Amino acid sequence: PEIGEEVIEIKAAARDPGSRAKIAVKTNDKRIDPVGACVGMRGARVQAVSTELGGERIDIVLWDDNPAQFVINAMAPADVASIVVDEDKHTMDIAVEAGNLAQAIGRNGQNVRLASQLSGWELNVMTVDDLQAKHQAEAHAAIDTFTKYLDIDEDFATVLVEEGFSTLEELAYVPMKELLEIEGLDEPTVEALRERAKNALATIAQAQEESL
Amino acid sequence: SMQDPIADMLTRIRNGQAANKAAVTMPSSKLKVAIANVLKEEGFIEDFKVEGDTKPELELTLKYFQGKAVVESIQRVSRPGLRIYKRKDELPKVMAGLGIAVVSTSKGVMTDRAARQAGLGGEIICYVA
Amino acid sequence: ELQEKLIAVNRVSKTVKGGRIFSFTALTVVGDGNGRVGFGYGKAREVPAAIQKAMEKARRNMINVALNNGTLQHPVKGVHTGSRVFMQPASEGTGIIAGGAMRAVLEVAGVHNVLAKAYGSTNPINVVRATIDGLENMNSPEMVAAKRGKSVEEIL
Amino acid sequence: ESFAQLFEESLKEIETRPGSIVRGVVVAIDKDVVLVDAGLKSESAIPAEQFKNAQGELEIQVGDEVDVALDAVEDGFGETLLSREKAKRHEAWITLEKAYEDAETVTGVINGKVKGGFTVELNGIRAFLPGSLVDVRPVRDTLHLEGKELEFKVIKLDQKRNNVVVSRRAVIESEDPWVAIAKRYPEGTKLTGRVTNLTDYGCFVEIEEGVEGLVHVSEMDWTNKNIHPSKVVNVGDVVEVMVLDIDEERRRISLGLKQ
Amino acid sequence: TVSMRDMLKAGVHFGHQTRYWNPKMKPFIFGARNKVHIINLEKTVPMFNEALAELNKIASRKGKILFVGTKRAASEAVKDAALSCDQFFVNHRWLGGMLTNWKTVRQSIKRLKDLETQSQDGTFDKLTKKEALMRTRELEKLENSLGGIKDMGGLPDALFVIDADHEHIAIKEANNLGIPVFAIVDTNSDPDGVDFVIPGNDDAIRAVTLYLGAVAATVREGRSQ
RNA sequence: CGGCCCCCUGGACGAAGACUGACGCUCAGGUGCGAAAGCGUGGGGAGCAAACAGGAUUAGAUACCCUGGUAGUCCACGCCGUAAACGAUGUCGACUUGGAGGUUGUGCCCUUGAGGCGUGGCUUCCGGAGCUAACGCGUUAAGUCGACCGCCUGGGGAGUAC
RNA sequence: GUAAAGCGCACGCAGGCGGUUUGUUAAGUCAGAUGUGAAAUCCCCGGGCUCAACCUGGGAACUGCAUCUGAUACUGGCAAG
Repeated sequence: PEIGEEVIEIKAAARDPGSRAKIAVKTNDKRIDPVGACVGMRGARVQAVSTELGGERIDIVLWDDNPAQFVINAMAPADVASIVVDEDKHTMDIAVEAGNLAQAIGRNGQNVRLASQLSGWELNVMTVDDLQAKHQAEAHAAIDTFTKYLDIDEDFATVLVEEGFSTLEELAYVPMKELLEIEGLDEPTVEALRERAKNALATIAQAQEESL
Repeated sequence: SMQDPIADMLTRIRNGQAANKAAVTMPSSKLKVAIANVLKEEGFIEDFKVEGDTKPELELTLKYFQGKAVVESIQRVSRPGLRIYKRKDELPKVMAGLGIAVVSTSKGVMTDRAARQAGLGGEIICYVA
Repeated sequence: ELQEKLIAVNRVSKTVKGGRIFSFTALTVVGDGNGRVGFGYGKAREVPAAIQKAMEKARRNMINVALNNGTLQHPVKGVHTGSRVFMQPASEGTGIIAGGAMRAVLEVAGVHNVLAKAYGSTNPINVVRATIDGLENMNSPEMVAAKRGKSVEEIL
Repeated sequence: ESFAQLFEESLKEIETRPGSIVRGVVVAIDKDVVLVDAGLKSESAIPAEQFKNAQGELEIQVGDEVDVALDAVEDGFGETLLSREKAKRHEAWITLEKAYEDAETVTGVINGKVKGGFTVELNGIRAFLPGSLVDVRPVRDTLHLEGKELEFKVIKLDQKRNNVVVSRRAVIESEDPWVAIAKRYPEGTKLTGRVTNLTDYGCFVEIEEGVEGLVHVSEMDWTNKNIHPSKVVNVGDVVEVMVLDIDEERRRISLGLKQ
Repeated sequence: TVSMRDMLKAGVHFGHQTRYWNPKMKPFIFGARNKVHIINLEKTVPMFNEALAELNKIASRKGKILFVGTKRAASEAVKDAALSCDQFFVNHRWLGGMLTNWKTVRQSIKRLKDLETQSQDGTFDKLTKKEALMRTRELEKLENSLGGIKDMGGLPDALFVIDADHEHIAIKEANNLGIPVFAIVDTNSDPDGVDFVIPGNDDAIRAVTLYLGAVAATVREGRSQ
């Protein structure tokens, strides 16, 4: 009855009736324990819904705060470790291990859809190694793109891109004072090299003018 | 009359922590100074500052972590009424090692761990936790 | 998953024009076998209802405790009103050496190994409160490191 | 920054304590409470009876400005002492203006001597006078058309006690309270005094230079005991009272109001 | 967002007398002018801005805001503010245990709703006169008490308050439940229970209105977001 | 400890300076002061009043009430050494949010007015944190500490017996 | 404070405690060593009676005392402030 008297904050109910029914719930920090009340004495109330409309794998997740904690909670009941993000379509890239992926993924067409509506958007279950594989497939590319940005000599470019985080793709909007710590920074020229990258972006826009 | 300066120090500190006082001042003494230095090293306080020539004033700056105070507990152990001296084997462990015990030794005033490392005991000034 | 122990139940009276109205107080405690613990003190004309209330209240107002593996992180004292309590971390295998209400709270807390004496009053309600207080105030190594601006290895 | 400190001292510089700076803009009217805001901590619960002029209807709508009075702060919530008292300072300034040219010229119409001296009224307020001042000579305005219009020519003022007597006719013609407390004494000198606080046995009308009067409960009316002073007269109002009795020793001048 | 000059104009900087203050407010006080405390606007402004930002964030995630003022001077204004951003409010006496004892009050809400329905949608008239008068009286009572919070459903996700000392019951309830509190706190008040304190003149009407209007604007913004 | 005066006399506080230079705190034994009643010797004796007497009341009234009334109360010099001799709270020192007063200094300020802003001493009430079995205490602690002393160990028997 | 428990109040010898700085000493204190602290008993690792009790080898311990050599933060003494 706690939920009925506004004591168990229940937002969405991304569940698949007839199979698994995992749903997270929040609560005003006041020694309430939302999942606990939903479960009861040894799943007292949990058993009720279990054999309610039919044998369903109902699950409750202790909602933490915001959408970041909703991601992991949507991967339950399993073992999430990390996840990636983006803009409008962030696409929660589930990051778990093969051993724990067996239960995490559960069924190809079951936990991949039930946990997909959990956050309301969609999730992309991956592997710990997969993350790193794709992670590097990003460092080389702000570089892995035929270097169409600033450009000067290549021997200096290798030593600059060694220390350079996230290549130079639009990196002028970041801290323009930590590359001056690099061994070799006289007059504002590297602060100018980044400007060249900005000009390269304008050049890319000029290439768009060449194509539009 | 004032009989135990160190203890007065410790009480002042305790009261400042209780009352959320930023800094606590009191007349300076060498032993007091050293104790303050030890505390700072052991991080229970931010910084201490003695100031003055004729009658210098020690001023400690108290530390507050997530609202509550840092010095959870601070007791004298040795006191004028009843002195405590400890041999290196017998030296204590405050809060099972999480806290410290200031101990004065022949080689200066140091925390109990430091004394143990050195290989010598002495007079147990105060426990801090 | 939560385990719940009714520590005590006691009959209490209220005198009225007719005579004595009796009622029952139930002191319970609940815990998940980990840091988290909570006690409840219910009252009703009949016993089962009162214990039900005690369970309800305990389930709310829960409190976390930083447990080093099965035991405590350091000796800790806790008091409440008369019941003054000492409890001390202990080696694996020793079990819960504690008396009465105190024992109960320790078990639900998921501490397995303690040496523990209740000085002063042993009024179950007060002593369990005192236990809870001693458990709450107890801080961990990581916590003290954070408090003090150091690493864990510096503190050892 | 010191922006704020400079502003604090600026705002000190651009307000004063008494009711002097006409600053409070009337920001809500309802009957029977007017309210202002003179740059004080709170808004004043103003009576309507401080702000109706001489015939019984209101005169200032929203946005209008009169200063109030100060030096008393927060009886529990609120801010002021009333603004007509402020008007008393303007009346005092007008009366003082006489000194410059030795003649203050207004209208003064004094029909009858309350306490020996005809009562003279300036536009809203009516003040009480000593005997000689109503008339320059023995002319005696009782034979003049009732409530006649001449002026006020000052004969006598008490200079700490607001008793001012003025000469209506004859345009051509042109410690401290308790030692000599025999001026309003003899048996029955009536006075115009503002009441201060009604203590459920009294009213405490006291106006005449740092004294205290009590018209307590017995007279007040022509009913004795069921009266409850708060119902029957006012709070803060200038009334008919006279002495009836003086102690100069135990400083209890026991005025009356049944007269 | 809200400027300092405007606040000064309103009369925020003014605070209670020097015998009625709270020493926990000593930080937030600047000086004492004519034996009246002055609130330090320099320290007030940034925190007010913060509080506004938090309120906006709450709104963005579809948070429920409750506006509490029972001073009976600014009851009208708090209701107006609540309506502008279509949020909920308690402009008359806060019922003891409105939030803590929601489940009971929820029945109260339901009864009020039923009565409203009877009044309006039924169009049934033909009721015994005395009985009809009694039902009307009940309606008025329940409207006064629970009018703003009738559409609320559950428990708010944040609590804006005009006076801490006056509404301490509501504050205490919010703390027990853990709801975030956004309080205007004059010098006499206690801000310990408050999460996002706001040092300002709870008493003065214009200041109260200003506080309300900025809060409403930021709620509307968060909704738009 | 209470009418005024005078004579002899102890302490307290403030204001500035100047000096001494730890000379301090506490204190078992010890010494002194110590209400009222009481004792001794000598004075005094209005009023009041243990005791006592009578009149009432009452079942009784060795009381309460009434009418009287002696020790004593008063003075001098001795003794007694106890009281709910209570803040039922040992002394000394340090530190910790506030408000409203009282009293007694004192510095500055146009005392432009009985005022304005401080700064000391003693003191009454309320109340925060903290403490407390609770009641409550709460910068005059019953809070946080140090120094020294005194005292407690179930109720009665008994603060009695020897 | 009200549960038992602050002398009725003071002064004050003995006693207990003692602001701050420098120097010195090294009594207290701490460190190391030597001598001793009987054996048995206790405890640790072993061995022997079929096991156990019991017997038994070696260690540890016997928290102390005495000395010698250091350390000098604190307490003390002495000297100057």
